[PDB]
Amino acid sequence: WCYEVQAESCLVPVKWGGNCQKDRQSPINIVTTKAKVDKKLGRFFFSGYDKKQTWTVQNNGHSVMMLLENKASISGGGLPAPYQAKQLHLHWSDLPYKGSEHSLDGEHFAMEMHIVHEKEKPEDEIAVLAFLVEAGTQVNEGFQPLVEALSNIPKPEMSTTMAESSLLDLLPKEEKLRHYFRYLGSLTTPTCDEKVVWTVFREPIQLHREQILAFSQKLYYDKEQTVSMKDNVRPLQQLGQRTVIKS
Ligand SMILES: COCCCNC(=O)c1cc(S(N)(=O)=O)cnc1Sc1ccccc1
Ligand SMILES: [Zn+2]
Repeated sequence: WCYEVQAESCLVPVKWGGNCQKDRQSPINIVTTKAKVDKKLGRFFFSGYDKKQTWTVQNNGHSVMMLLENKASISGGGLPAPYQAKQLHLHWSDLPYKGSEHSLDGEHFAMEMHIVHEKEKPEDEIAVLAFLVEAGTQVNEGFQPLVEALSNIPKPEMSTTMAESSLLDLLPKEEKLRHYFRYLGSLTTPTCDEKVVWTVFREPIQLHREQILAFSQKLYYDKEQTVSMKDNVRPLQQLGQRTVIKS
């Protein structure tokens, strides 16, 4: 399987297999005025998110990914149970208007960060937290260890160790995470299993444009380094019978 961009030089998204052609797929456009406010949707509680750890990050050929090894977890957020954190990864492009998987009222962001969690032992076995990323004038210092690590992992099957950092370092201030959207959907890469309760945070992370561009400048999808890693984004799927709600 591959993204559309890789085919312009494999199984493009409209041709994915598995559950990818089913009817409750992600990502989607969120029409914000149509997302009904829902009183059950409370703030999230983060556990282990503040902790400075040296994380390992890898280029897996589809993205860059940090292994979180159950070292953080979440509860609250309208979730039915606590979910343990497994891995963080990103989707991006190289334009201010074109790299998130979800869009808000039709606007795409320059990246989207997914923190994938799993129900602590059907439709909601997996909780993914999605954060939108846009340009700011300031270097986001919190993101610097990740950005710095990318030059050590240019090809797939490569991994490296980041300088000390916390998950919170990567995120908007916690008081700004109270507004979010929620819906039921799928993983956005094959086999696209329809098992995710999605959360998309309204408040975006701000990165320096060149911190964003550093993902496309340093990373490649292939050992031969012929295709820069960017536009690792699944096209939009239809909402269909589903509704989106918001806190
Ligand atoms: C982008 O890298 C693509 C490699 C394979 N896909 C995933 O890692 C993946 C993607 C998502 S996403 N794009 O947020 O929908 C969620 N979970 C997983 S892998 C996974 C699945 C279940 C539990 C832990 C990890
Ligand atoms: Zn993802």
